[PDB]
Amino acid sequence: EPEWTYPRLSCQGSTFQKALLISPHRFGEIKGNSAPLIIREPFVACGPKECRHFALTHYAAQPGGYYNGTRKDRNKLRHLVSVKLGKIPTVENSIFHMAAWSGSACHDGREWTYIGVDGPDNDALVKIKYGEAYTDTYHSYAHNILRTQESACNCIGGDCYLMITDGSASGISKCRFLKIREGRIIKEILPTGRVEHTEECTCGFASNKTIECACRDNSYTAKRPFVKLNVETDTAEIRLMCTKTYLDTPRPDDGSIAGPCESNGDKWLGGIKGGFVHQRMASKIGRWYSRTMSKTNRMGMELYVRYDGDPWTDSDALTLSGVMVSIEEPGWYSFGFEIKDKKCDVPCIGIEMVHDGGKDTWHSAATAIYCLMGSGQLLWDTVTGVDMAL
Amino acid sequence: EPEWTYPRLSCQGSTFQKALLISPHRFGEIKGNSAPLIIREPFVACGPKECRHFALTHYAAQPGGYYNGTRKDRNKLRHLVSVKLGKIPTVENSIFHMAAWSGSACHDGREWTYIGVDGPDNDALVKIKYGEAYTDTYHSYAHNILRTQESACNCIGGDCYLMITDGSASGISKCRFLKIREGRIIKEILPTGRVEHTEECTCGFASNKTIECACRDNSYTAKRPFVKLNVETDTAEIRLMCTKTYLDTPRPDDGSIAGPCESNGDKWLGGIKGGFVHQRMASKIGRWYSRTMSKTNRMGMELYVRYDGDPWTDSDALTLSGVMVSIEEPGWYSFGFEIKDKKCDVPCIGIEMVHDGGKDTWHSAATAIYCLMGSGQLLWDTVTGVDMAL
Amino acid sequence: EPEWTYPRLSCQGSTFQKALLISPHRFGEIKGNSAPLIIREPFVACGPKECRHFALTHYAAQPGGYYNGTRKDRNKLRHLVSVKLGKIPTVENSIFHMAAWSGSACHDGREWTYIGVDGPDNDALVKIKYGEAYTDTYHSYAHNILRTQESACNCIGGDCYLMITDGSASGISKCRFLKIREGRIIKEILPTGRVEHTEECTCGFASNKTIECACRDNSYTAKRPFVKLNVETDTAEIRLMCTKTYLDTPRPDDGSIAGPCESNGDKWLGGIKGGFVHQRMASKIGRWYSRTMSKTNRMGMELYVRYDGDPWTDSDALTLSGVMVSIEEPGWYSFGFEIKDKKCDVPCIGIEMVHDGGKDTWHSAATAIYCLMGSGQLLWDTVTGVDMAL
Amino acid sequence: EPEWTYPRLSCQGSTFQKALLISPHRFGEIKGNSAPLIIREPFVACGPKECRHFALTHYAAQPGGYYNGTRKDRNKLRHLVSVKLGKIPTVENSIFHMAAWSGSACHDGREWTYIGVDGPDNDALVKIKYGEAYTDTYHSYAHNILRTQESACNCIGGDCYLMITDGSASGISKCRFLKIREGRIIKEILPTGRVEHTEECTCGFASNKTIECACRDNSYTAKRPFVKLNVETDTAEIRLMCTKTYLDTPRPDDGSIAGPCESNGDKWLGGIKGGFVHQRMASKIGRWYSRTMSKTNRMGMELYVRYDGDPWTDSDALTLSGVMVSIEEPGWYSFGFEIKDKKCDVPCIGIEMVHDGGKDTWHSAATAIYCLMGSGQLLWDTVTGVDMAL
Ligand SMILES: CC(=O)Nc1c(O)cc(C(=O)O)cc1[N+](=O)[O-]
Ligand SMILES: CC(=O)Nc1c(O)cc(C(=O)O)cc1[N+](=O)[O-]
Ligand SMILES: CC(=O)Nc1c(O)cc(C(=O)O)cc1[N+](=O)[O-]
Ligand SMILES: CC(=O)Nc1c(O)cc(C(=O)O)cc1[N+](=O)[O-]
Ligand SMILES: *[C@@H]1O[C@H](CO)[C@@H](O)[C@H](O)[C@H]1NC(C)=O
Ligand SMILES: *[C@@H]1O[C@H](CO)[C@@H](O)[C@H](O)[C@H]1NC(C)=O
Ligand SMILES: *[C@@H]1O[C@H](CO)[C@@H](O)[C@H](O)[C@H]1NC(C)=O
Ligand SMILES: *[C@@H]1O[C@H](CO)[C@@H](O)[C@H](O)[C@H]1NC(C)=O
Ligand SMILES: [Ca+2]
Ligand SMILES: [Ca+2]
Ligand SMILES: [Ca+2]
Ligand SMILES: [Ca+2]
Ligand SMILES: [Ca+2]
Repeated sequence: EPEWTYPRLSCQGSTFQKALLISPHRFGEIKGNSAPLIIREPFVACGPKECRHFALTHYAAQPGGYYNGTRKDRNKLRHLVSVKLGKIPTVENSIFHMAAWSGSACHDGREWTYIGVDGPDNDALVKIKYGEAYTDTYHSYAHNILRTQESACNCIGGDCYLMITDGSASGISKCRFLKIREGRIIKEILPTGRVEHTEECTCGFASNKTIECACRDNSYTAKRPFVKLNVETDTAEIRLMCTKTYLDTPRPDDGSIAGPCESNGDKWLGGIKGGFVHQRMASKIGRWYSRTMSKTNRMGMELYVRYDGDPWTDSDALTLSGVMVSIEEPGWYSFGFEIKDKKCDVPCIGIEMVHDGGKDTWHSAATAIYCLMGSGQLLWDTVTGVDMAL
Repeated sequence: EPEWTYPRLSCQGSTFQKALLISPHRFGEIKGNSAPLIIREPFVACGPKECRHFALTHYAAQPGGYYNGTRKDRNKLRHLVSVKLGKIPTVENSIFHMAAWSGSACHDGREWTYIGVDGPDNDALVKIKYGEAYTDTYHSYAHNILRTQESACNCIGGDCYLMITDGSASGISKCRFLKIREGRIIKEILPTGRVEHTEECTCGFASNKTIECACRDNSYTAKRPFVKLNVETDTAEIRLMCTKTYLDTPRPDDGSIAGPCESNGDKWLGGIKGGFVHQRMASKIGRWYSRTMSKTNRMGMELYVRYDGDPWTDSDALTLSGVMVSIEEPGWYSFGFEIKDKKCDVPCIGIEMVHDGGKDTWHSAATAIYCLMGSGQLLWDTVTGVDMAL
Repeated sequence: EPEWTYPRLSCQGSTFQKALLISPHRFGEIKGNSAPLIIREPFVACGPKECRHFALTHYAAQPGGYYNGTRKDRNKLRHLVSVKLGKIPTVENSIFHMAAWSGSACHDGREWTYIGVDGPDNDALVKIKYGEAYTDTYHSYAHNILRTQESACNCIGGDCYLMITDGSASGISKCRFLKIREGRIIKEILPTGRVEHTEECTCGFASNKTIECACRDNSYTAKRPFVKLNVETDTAEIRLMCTKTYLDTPRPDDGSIAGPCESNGDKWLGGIKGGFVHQRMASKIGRWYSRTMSKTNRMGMELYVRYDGDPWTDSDALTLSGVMVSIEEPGWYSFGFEIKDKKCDVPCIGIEMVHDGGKDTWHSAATAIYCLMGSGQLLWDTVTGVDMAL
Repeated sequence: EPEWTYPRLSCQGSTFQKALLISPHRFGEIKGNSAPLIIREPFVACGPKECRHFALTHYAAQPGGYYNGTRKDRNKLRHLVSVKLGKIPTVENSIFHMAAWSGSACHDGREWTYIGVDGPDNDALVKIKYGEAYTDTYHSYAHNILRTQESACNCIGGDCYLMITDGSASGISKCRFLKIREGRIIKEILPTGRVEHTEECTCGFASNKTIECACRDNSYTAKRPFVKLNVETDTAEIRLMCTKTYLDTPRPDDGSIAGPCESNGDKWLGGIKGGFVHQRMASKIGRWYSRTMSKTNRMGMELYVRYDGDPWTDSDALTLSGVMVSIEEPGWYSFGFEIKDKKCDVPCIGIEMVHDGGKDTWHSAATAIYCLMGSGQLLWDTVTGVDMAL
C-alpha cells in the first residue's frame, strides 16, 4: 500500500513561469449552457498522484438567482468543494466535502484530510474529515470567529500541521497550531514570540525539521508575522519579517517603517493572504513571495525572491521576479503549493483573481497558477477574460 | 479480494455536529443551466471505501414540465438512483438501478445489494439486485402495498437483513424480515410481540448479535414500535418504546399517554420515519433519535439520546441533544447511517428536507447530514436556501 | 489477467419481471437543461463486470435543430455510442465508438469488440474495433445494403460469431456468418437450409455447442427463420419456426398459415426485430420470445415461452407470459441480453420504445428492460412518460 | 509497472477507411443545452491503453459571447485541452493541461508529456509537463514566434523527440529538435540540409532507427521539406520531397515546378499542415499523405500513398487513395496518429474541419478520423453536418 510523504529537494529551476488558468465564469454567460459555482478562497493541495483545486462555494452557480449573499464571507450555505486540477468547478464536476466557511486541505501520501470551519461566530468550530469520515473537531477558544489557513496544511511522515486562530480582526487574534494524524488532533501547539495578531498562515516545509508560514496581521502592521515550526520539538515561534519590501496590503511606501525589525509602525488596518513557497536546494534555500501591485488595493500581482538569510532580521529589499498579474487585473488571495515529481518537489504560487462587480451581483474568482520552470525571467501575466455583463 | 463487514465499536465522540448538505434545487432555477432530479425518500448507505446517496426519482428534473405527479408516492416512473456522497443528484451524475417506488440498500464489504419495490398496489413485489444482476423477488403477502424500509439494510458477515411490510395504513400492517445472502433471500423472519402495525423500519446494529430498528405505526399510536433482531437465532420481537418523549409525528404532549409502556393511547393517525443510530461503546451503548420539532406537522428537526437502559421498558424522557433543523425549516423523513473508518464506525443521521409548494408544482427534498464529532454540544442547524419561485 | 467467457447455466427463476427504464427524452424539454441524443436501434451487451447500453445516434440531441433526418436509417452522421447501463444517453455521458448506420457488440471476458457498418448502399462495409483499435472490415457481397444484427454478438472461448446480410428488403437477402477472434475475422460461415431472406438475427447461446437466433424475413413470410449454429463444426442451418404463434410484424391471425411448417403462406411485406433469449437449465431449456401486441402495427409488447421441443417442427402455440408494454405504448425492436452473475447467467429482453411524432420532428426511442426474476407472473408494464410537445 | 514504447510493425491492412467523427458544434445551437469549446489545432496522441483528443481552446464555448478573438491564433486565453478519444470536447469533459497557443503531446508507455508554447511573440517559450508536473522550458532562439508541431511527438524507449521552430512566416524559420526524457530536455538537435523554412512537422517513426516528418514551408515553396532523424546518432537532415504531386497549399498544377528535386520554384506564400503516416511492413514501408483537394484553398481532403523509394529523390507522382472529405467540405490541418494493438501499430490520419463563418462569429473545427482497415478502396467521405446559423 502507500507510504508517508516528506518534502524532498525541490526540482531544478531558476524562475517561475505561467502554468495554468481556471476561469469558470468564462463559461457563465446567461446565454451559455454551463454552471460554474460562486466560490472564493481557492487553493490547490497536491497529493502523490494528483492535485485538487479546493474552494468555498456559496452553494450557488452562475448564471442563477442566488447572487445576493455571495460577497459575504460566512453563512450556512458555504461549503468546501474540490475538482481535480485542470477541471472547471461546475455543479457536476465538483465534490462537496463538508459544510464550512473557512478551510484547509492536505494529502499525507496515504489519504486526504479536509478541514472545515462552521457554527456561530461566537462559538465556531473546526472539523476534520479523513477521507470520507468525520473524525474530529476543535472548539472556539477566543470566541471570536474561529478560522483556519485557507491554503494547504503540511504533512511530514504521517503528521500534518494546521494553523487556526481566533479573535477580533481589529484586535488580538492569537493563533494556535494543530498536529493531526489519521484525521485526529494529537497535539495543540501554542506559539511563542510576537503573538498579537496572526491569521491566514501560508505554510510550507523549509526542510524536514521545519515549516515556515508568511501570514496575516489584520490590525497593527503592514509587515507579515513570520512563523517557524520545529516539527521535532513541536514548538512554534513567530516574529515579523524584517524586509523593507512589505508584503501585506495595504502597506505604505517600502522602507517607510522606521526602526528595528520588530517595529510595526502604523496599523494599516487590514491584510490579505500572500503566497509563500520555498525552493529547498541542497546547499541553500529560496523563499518566494508574491504581493499586490497596488499598495492600498487588490490590483495586480508581482512575485519576489531572496535566497537564504533570515526572514526575521533581514532589513533588506527582496528581489522582484516579474509580474504575474497586471495592475488592470485583480490580485486577491495568494497561496503556495507543491507538485510531487518522481525525485523532486515543484514549487507553485496560485493567485485568486476575484470578479468584483460589487454589491448587487454575483461574487467569484479565477485562479492563475505559476510554477518554477527553467531559467531566465517570468514571461507572461494573466487576465481573466471575464465580462461581468454577460 | 474483499472481506465481509461486521459492525465494530463506533469511533469516539460525544455529540453530533453538522456534516454536509446536498441541495440540488439550489441549482434548479429556470435561469440556471442545471438539472436536479425530483426525488424524495433519500438515504445514504456507506460501504467500505464509499458512501452512496440513494433516492426515488420521479424520472423528472427541475426545471422541466413533468411536475404534476411528483407529490404522489407510487407510479410507473419512479426509480432508485444513486450518486456517490457529496455529488449533486443531477440527470448525468446519477445512476438508475432499477424501477421501484419503495426501497433500501446495503454494501456487504464485497458488493452492493439494491432492493426495490414495484408492480400493482394489490400485488406489488420486492426485487433484489446484487451488483448489476437481477437475482430475486419476494411477493405481496397481505396484498396491500408491499413496501420496504426506505433506509439502509444491515449486513453482518455476508447476510443482510431487510424489513418489509404489507397492509392498510389505517389498519393492520404486519412486517416480516428478509435475510439476503449474495442477492438471494435465504430466510423469511416473522417477528413476535406487538405486531399490529410496523412499517419503515430504521435499522442498525446494536452489536454483532443484534439489530434494532425504531419504526413506524401509521394507525394505533404516536409511539414507535421497537425491533430487536437476534442475528444468531434468526428471531424477531417487537414492542413499543416506552419513552415519555414520543418520536412519531403526529404525537400529543409528551408523557401524555397514560398507562403501562405497552399502551398505545390515542391513534394519532399517521407517522413518519425517524433516524435511529447506535454508538456502540466498549462497556456501553448510545442510541440516537431525531424527531420533528412540530408535533402535528413536519416542521423542524431535533435529536436526542439516552445511553443504555431498555427501549422497551424505560418510561423516562430522552436527553435532548440540540436542533439540527429550525421550526422554520422542513423536517420530513429521517434515517441513520454509519461511515467506515479504519478501526471504528462513525454514526450519522440524515434528514430529508422536503420542498413542498403543494399541489401544482414540483416536489423534491434536500438532505442535511449530521454525524458524531468530538464533544460539547451540537452547534448549528440547516436551512435549504431554496426559493421555490425561481 | 482476464479469462475467456462461455455461457453457463442461467440463474434460477420462472418468470421475468420489470427491471429498468432509460427514458432520456423525459429530460428533453426545451425548458429543460439536458441533452439526450436522437438514437434508435438500442441494445445492451453485458461483459463480466459491466453492461453497456449501445445505440446509433443521428449525431443529434433533443432539444435542438437537427430533427429533420432523424427518422431516416442511414446517413453520414449516425454513430454507434454507448453508456454503461443505468446512465442516461446524453451528449457528455456517451462515448462515440465509430461511424456506422448498422451495428452489434460483445465482450469476450477480455475486451469489447464493436462492429459497425457504413459506406455506400451499393458498397457498404462492416468494420471491427477491438477495444480502441481498428483491426478489420468485411465487404458488401450482394451490393444491396450490407447490414448486421442490431443486437449483441456471441463469444465462446475467444471466438465471437456475428450475423451479417445483404440484399433487397423486398427480395433475396442471404446472410453469412462472421467468426471474429481478437477483432479479426477468422472464418466466413455460409448457412444452409431455407436461405431466401434472413436479417436482424437475435442470437444467443443455447449451450456451449450451439447458438440460435430468431430473425427477420422482410418479404416472403410473417414467420421467423430460425438459426442454429454449431460452434464446433462451424456450420449454419436455418429453417422457419413452426409455431402457430407468429412472431414477426405484420402477421395475420395465428394458426392462419396452413400447411407444413416450411410454408411461408402470404408475404406480409415487412418485419421487425424480436427478442429471443434462452434459459439454459440442467436437464432442459427455455426460449423466450416477445412480439408486438398489434399484428399490423408496432403497438405494445408481450412475451412468451415454451421449454424444450424443436423451434423447427413444433406447430404448437407458445405460452404467453404477460405483457411488458400495453397497446397504448410503442413496441418496436426487441433483443435479448444476458447478465453475468458469479455462478449463473441472467436472461433479459429489452424493448425499444420509439417516440414517433412522424415526419417533421425528432425521432428517438426509450428502452424498457425485463429480466428473469423469481416466480409467479409478470407483474407490470412500461410506459415512456414522454410528451412529444415539451 | 509499465514498460517503454517503441514502434512495431503496423497492423495488416491495404487501405484506410472512415473511422470516427467528433463534431461538438452539432451540439452548439443556442437552443441546445450543450457547451462545446472553441478550439482548433486538434490532434490525437495514442498511449498504450488509450488515445486522447487534444486541441487549443480559446477558453470559450458555443453558444456564448466570447466569439470575437477566436479566429486569432495567439492570445493569453488559449489552452491545451484533452478528452479521451470518442468523447465530445465540452466544458466539463475536457481537462485543461497548461496555457499555450502552440503545442504537442506523446505518451512514452509510462506517462504523458505535454508541450505548450506561450509568452510574447518576441520572447515566447516552450513548456514541458510530465504528467501533472511542470518540469522544463526552452527559450525563443530566433525571437520570432517560437512554435511547435501541433501534432503528436515521438517516443522510443524513454526518449521523445519534438520539433520546434522560430522565425518569420514570410522568411527564414529554422527548426531545431528537442530530445525529452522524463519531461526534461536532454538534447538540442540542429538539423542539416535545406534549412531555410521548416515548421509544423508531422513526425512518425519509420522504424526504430529513424523518424520522418513531412512539414511546412510558409514562404519559398509549395513542396514539403522532408525530415529524417536518426535516433541513434541524434542527427537531423532535411530536404524537399521530390514528388510531382505537391502536398502543401497553396500549390500550382502538379509537376509544374521544373528542375531538380531541390528546386523550390515559385514561393506560393503560405502552407498548411498535412498528415503523414508510415505503414512499416516487414520487407517494406508505406508512407501516407493527405492534401487539400483545392490547390489555392482549404476545401476538401484526399489521401495518397507510395510504398518504399526515397521521399527526397523520387520525382514521380503519388498513388491517390480516395477522398476523405469532398470539395464542399472544409479540409484544414492534417496529422497522422498511431493506435497501439497487442502485436501491431495501426496508422491513422485525422483531418481538422474548420467551421469558418469568417470575421464576426465563432471559429472552431471538427475532427474526421480515417485509419487503415482491410483492403479494397476508401469507401466514404466526411461532412460536419453543422449549420453555423443555429
Ligand atoms: C473568517 C472569514 O470570514 N474569512 C475571511 C474571508 O473569507 C475573506 C476575507 C477577505 O479579506 O477577503 C477575510 C476573512 N477574514 O475574516 O479573514
Ligand atoms: C408505500 C409508499 O407509498 N411509501 C410512502 C412514501 O413514499 C411516503 C410517505 C410519506 O409519509 O410521505 C408514506 C408512504 N407510505 O405509504 O409509507
Ligand atoms: C439497414 C437499415 O437501414 N437498418 C434498418 C433500420 O435502422 C430500421 C429498420 C426498421 O424497420 O425500423 C429497418 C432497417 N432495415 O433496413 O432493416
Ligand atoms: C504560431 C501560430 O500562430 N500557429 C498558427 C496557427 O495556430 C494556425 C495557422 C494557420 O495556418 O491556420 C498558422 C499558424 N502559424 O503561424 O503557423
Ligand atoms: C525528508 O525525509 C525523507 C526520508 O524520510 C527524504 O527523502 C527527504 O528528502 C527529506 N527532505 C529533504 C529536503 O531532504
Ligand atoms: C463483530 O465481528 C468482527 C470480527 O468478526 C469484530 O471485529 C467486530 O468488532 C465485532 N463487533 C463489535 C462491536 O465488536
Ligand atoms: C461451457 O464451458 C465452460 C468451461 O469451459 C463451463 O463452465 C460452462 O458451464 C459451459 N456451458 C454450460 C451451459 O455448461
Ligand atoms: C523496436 O524495438 C522493440 C524492442 O525493443 C521491437 O519490439 C519493435 O518491433 C522494434 N520496431 C520494429 C518496427 O521492429
Ligand atoms: Ca454535464
Ligand atoms: Ca495589515
Ligand atoms: Ca403514528
Ligand atoms: Ca415479415
Ligand atoms: Ca507553401
